[PDB]
Amino acid sequence: KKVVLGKKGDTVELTCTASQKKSIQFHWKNSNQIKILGNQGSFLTKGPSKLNDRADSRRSLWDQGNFPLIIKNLKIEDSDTYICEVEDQKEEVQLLVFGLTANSGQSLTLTLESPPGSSPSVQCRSPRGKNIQGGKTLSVSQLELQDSGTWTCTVLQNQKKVEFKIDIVVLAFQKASSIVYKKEGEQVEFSFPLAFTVEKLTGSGELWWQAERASSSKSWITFDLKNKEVSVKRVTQDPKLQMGKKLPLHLTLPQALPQYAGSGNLTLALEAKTGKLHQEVNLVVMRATQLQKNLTCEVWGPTSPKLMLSLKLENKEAKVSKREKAVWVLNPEAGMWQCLLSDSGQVLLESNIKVLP
Amino acid sequence: DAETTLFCASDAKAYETEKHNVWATHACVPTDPNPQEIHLENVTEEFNMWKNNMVEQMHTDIISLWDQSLKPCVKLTPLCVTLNCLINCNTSAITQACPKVSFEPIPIHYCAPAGFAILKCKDKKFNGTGPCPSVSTVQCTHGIKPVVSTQLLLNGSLAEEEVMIRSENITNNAKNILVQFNTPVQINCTRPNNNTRKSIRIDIRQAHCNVSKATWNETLGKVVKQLRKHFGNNTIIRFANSSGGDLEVTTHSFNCGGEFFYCNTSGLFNSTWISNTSVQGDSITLPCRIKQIINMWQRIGQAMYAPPIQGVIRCVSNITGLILTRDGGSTNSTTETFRPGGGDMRDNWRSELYKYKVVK
Amino acid sequence: VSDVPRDLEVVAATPTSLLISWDAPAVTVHSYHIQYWPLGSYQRYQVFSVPGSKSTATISGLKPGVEYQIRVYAETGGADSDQSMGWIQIGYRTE
Repeated sequence: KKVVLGKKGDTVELTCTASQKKSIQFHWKNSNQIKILGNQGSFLTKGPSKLNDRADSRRSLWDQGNFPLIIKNLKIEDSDTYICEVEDQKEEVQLLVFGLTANSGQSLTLTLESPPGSSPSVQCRSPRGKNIQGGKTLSVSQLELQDSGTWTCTVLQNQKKVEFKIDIVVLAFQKASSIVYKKEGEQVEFSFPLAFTVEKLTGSGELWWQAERASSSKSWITFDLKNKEVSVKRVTQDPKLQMGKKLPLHLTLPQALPQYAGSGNLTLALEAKTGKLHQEVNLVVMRATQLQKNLTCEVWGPTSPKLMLSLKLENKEAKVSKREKAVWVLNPEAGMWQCLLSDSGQVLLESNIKVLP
Repeated sequence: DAETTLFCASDAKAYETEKHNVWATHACVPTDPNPQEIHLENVTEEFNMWKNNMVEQMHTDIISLWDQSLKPCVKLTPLCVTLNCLINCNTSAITQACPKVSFEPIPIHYCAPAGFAILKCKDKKFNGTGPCPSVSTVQCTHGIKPVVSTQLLLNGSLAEEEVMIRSENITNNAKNILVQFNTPVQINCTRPNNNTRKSIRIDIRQAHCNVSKATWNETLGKVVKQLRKHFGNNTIIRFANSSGGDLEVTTHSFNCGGEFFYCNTSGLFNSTWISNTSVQGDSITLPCRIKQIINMWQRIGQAMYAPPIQGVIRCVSNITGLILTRDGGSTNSTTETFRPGGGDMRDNWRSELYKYKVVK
Repeated sequence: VSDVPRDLEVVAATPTSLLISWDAPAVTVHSYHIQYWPLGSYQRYQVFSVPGSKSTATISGLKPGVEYQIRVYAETGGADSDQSMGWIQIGYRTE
């Protein structure tokens, strides 16, 4: 009858019950007709299977009449059909066990461990919401620093599902790119997690930033790291940057503004191994608001030309859309409008405005 | 089929300090001096034996004897609280006086009450849960001793003409196989004095038993002759020791005056078998050991008794039965493993109350 | 040919201890690094090292009923640039 799923390494339980809620003779058998365990009164006698050591049952639950089967430290090789044996009728429970592991920069591979004959589908969404669908093996080719939180993989068989969580960290000074999209006034955060080996090397670094204007070829702070202690050498007057003292490199902008925009370079050198470390960083800033009649949404920073800006209420259609960096509506309609800076597939920056007149 | 109570009837003494004589005097009647066995005609009755409710009564009439005989010093027993699931399950200990009392079984007879009758098969094989034809009615069963033991059924009745095996269902390796012998295999267990050495570093806990090898091989030679009749197909009878568990199951366990002998039975089941022997070629030294912290057979929970007697502990027993399990499976490559089992005392009395049934 | 540990699994656990086993890659392993941290907070990771010849590892000092993530790296000495540092990662939870 019943079907039970399980997470690799978890503990699950196949509950069997009969009519008489007391101590009476019962046992468990697998597909191969091997005794799983036996009982002499209250005490438990061990079954001949190789899972005898790992698998177990609750002696305490004999009062209610329930005859549970417990499998601590579930392995892939446990998926099977099990039979509860009271002489009047046998209840069978079919069991499939899955497991999730991550093999192998800018790309990672995920391998899903599956039992035989299974026909499963595997969704996995990022912390930022990126929805990735796949089969037995999933490959994440292109990663950016923003997509470095906790990823959630939901595995589905025919109708029944099991949920797995796995953390993903993207190394800063590898080829992976860093980009941050903020509307004006939101504080900006940059994190540059380094590989565990380089934490004890010690070194010094700085960040240079360039805005829209060619005047600011270089700027921004300079800092020294020894042991797991981050100490700044010099800080720019215009941004009130806050860098975290603790070892994970944490850098904060109090709030995002258009002048604080443009590509930047972060360079870390270290006397230990003497290898020049570079890092690319971008910040894109949106301002969307209506002054008097006019309604305006514009974006500042280094944006690919391909992407598109639109002003639209999701109820109606886009009142104006152009491939330019600035979009403006004249004598605009009443409603809950939106400004969307967007790629082909997905939206990069969404702002929700509401006009009153 | 009735579900009544049966009054016991044993030949007591009412004068000695023997425990069973004290219990039998307060709740048992004297034995019937003139029994009558009316032989029925051409009748057939489906004598099921594993669903017999009469054995469920004897087991509850013996537990009431052990609570009047061997009072434990510390009776640690579990006790849970009705809380769904951290279930509150705290132990509840009881401290009682522990006087070393005498201990010896006495044959009792379960008799039918007023208005009911007890049937009895008389076939020399009987097969267990199969219908026989020589059904005769009686009013009281034969001599039944309340001996509590594991892996080897002690003192009791022997088979009629041939060693028969009984099991609720074969080939399912869960039900124990009761083997009844047709010849009394003796056993003597002693420790005279000579070992007053209490500890070793900061022996009285040692005893031994002997089995007549020249006599025991005959009875074992007939058991394999019957087991191969059930599996005569490239498979092989291979005995072995226990597969582990509690110390009252891994080894033999019987009692003699509060001495809870835990006899290691590995030099008795180690031999592999075929139509020929693999033992040797008189006095098989069955190493035993008196214990003090036991696991009760009358429910879950440990116990702790008083230290053993100074000396001269003798057990001139018999061996009438044998409890054997079976190890089957898909890895069974033409073999037959019969490890010693037992522990369920209901199975100890089903080997004795198989001939009867209470009918109205 | 990849040089990444495979077949990582939890052999046995206690509310305070994990005992894990993996399988060695193809190339010579100079040492295996065990990096484990609770779910979400990468920053609170703890890492230790065992020599390239041992196949299992004990992990002590764990909290009951807690999700943890376990990553095992392998570093191969014999190849300076022919091969790199790989890792396999799974998750588990103490009772």
